[PDB]
Amino acid sequence: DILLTQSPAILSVSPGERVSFSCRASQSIGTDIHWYQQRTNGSPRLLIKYASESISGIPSRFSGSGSGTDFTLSINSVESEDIANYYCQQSNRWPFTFGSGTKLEI
Amino acid sequence: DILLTQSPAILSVSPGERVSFSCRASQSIGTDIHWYQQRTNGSPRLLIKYASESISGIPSRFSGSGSGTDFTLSINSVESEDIANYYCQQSNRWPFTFGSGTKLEI
Amino acid sequence: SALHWRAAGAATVLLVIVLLAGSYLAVLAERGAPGAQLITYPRALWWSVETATTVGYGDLYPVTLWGRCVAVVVMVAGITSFGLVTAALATWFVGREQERRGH
Amino acid sequence: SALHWRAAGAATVLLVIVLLAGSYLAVLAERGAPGAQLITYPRALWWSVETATTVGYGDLYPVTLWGRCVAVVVMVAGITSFGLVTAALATWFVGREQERRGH
Amino acid sequence: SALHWRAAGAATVLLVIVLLAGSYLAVLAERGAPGAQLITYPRALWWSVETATTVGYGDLYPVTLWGRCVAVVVMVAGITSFGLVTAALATWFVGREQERRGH
Amino acid sequence: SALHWRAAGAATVLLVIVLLAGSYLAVLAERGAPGAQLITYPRALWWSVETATTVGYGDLYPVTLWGRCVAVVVMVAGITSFGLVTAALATWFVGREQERRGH
Ligand SMILES: CC[As+](CC)(CC)CC
Ligand SMILES: [Co+2]
Ligand SMILES: [Tl+]
Ligand SMILES: [Tl+]
Ligand SMILES: [Tl+]
Ligand SMILES: [Tl+]
Repeated sequence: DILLTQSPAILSVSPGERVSFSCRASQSIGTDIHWYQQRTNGSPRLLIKYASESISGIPSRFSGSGSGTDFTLSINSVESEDIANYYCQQSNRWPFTFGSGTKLEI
Repeated sequence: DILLTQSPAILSVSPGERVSFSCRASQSIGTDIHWYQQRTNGSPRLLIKYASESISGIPSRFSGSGSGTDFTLSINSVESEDIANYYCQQSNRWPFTFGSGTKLEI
Repeated sequence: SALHWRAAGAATVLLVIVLLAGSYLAVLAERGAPGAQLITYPRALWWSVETATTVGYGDLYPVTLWGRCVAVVVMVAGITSFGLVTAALATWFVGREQERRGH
Repeated sequence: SALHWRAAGAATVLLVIVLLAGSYLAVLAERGAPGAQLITYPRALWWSVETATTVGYGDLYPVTLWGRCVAVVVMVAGITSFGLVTAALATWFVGREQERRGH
Repeated sequence: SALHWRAAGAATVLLVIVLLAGSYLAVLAERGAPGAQLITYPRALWWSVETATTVGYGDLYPVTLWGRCVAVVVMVAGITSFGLVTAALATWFVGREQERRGH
Repeated sequence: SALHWRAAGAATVLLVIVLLAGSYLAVLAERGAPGAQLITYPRALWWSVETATTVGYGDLYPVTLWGRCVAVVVMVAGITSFGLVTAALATWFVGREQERRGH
């Protein structure tokens, strides 16, 4: 099954800086990656879909990019409300799999 | 020809624990992996076929999973009668090949 | 009306239905099979058309038994349909040529 | 009866036989060639149909000389069959159109 | 003239146009989709022909919605065209056979 | 004789020639292009047949301009041929059906 690899597990950034979370596939999956956000005590929150398509209701500073095996979620100007865990998810081949997650910290 | 890689060669587990044997292909083979069991002085014994399809006559605690190049045979609650050697076998591309084998030990 | 044209129409409607049920059933059959690629609806409809036109590229294909069944049905629907238009075109041409000759 | 429909039937029966012997002989020919993928019976029957409909995706294909021979026979069987239905459909349509016109 | 041959000609011209606009629109639709392979003009015309003949190998294929739309149009153009020649060939043969028989 | 059957024969002979010159010219065109896979004679003849039947799997395909030209010629030869048999089969069936009806 597809293995998604989120490194590094933690990301420490100064307020406002540009930040980038990585997600790597065990094999080429096109653009069938999707990004979720989970704040402490909260449910997951679809942020970006198919690697770069934006979701209605999400800050404009959220974006994403990549194809094949290497994918990236970015935030232009970070801020307090962004402190959360970030997971990626693939829908290329069956099972359907998540990334280990990475935590953003300001 | 396809190279099957069973690591680790030995597996030491306490009775009842969940145990997992790994088998890795030199190249993507879908789900054409099959699992055999060989107790000391005994013949091989088909356990699982196409990675996850169960075989009639095998304890329910035997299962399997995986696809492409990484495959796993699992036993939920291990026990004395499970002490054996475990081989995996692929039927994706011709020759037909076995894994080096791994030994379960309680 | 005219039978030949009526069958073409029929065959089109049928085709459109076959390669929708096709997509749906393809996804339904393929999810659950590890590594299966044919598992979302939209792309699986594109697989349907692709397959029915016999142009099968190999970006997507069924891996299970029932996927492949559905597949077989889609293929035959595609061919039958498109052949039944060619037949209908000849029928038409042949009807006309006989007038040109005053038959 | 009627010849055209009788040939279609024939052609179907024949096809079903060709793409079974096909599967069997494909496996028989392909085993022994290192790296050959077309080597179990079930999937090799799915290769047969796939091939006969000319939809050839490339999940499976023969690599040996005799595999490819068998392949060629399956393809032609597939096409001949499906063409011989289209022909039979026109024959039918053309027969009917002449009645509509009172010929 | 003769209708059947006039339609074949038409269909060829049309085809040549469909699988040019095809190439152009394919590139236009596919650029912008990460990983898309169908994005230069020359090879994308080769994709057009390949696709229209239903021989689709899988060296190239559309990945976007509109690429696939364009694709679908090319396929049907290809088939329609080539079927409309087969129809036209029968029309011709059938016309002739009736002379041989003195009909 | 009979025209329709005479054209089928012709078309077969022609096809066999097209998909030999095809193989030869394919190799000739493809060698010299780095990474080209279509470069030995035997397998390149198998590519010819594969291509002419529109079953194109994607184990082999031309990558150069002239390879692809040759390719296009093979495809059309394949289709034309096989269509010209279907046409010839209808012509035949249609001739016969008229006897059954006493026409
Ligand atoms: C062997 C056909 As293909 C892999 C299924 C089509 C994407 C590689 C040309
Ligand atoms: Co008359
Ligand atoms: Tl085809
Ligand atoms: Tl094809
Ligand atoms: Tl293909
Ligand atoms: Tl056809």
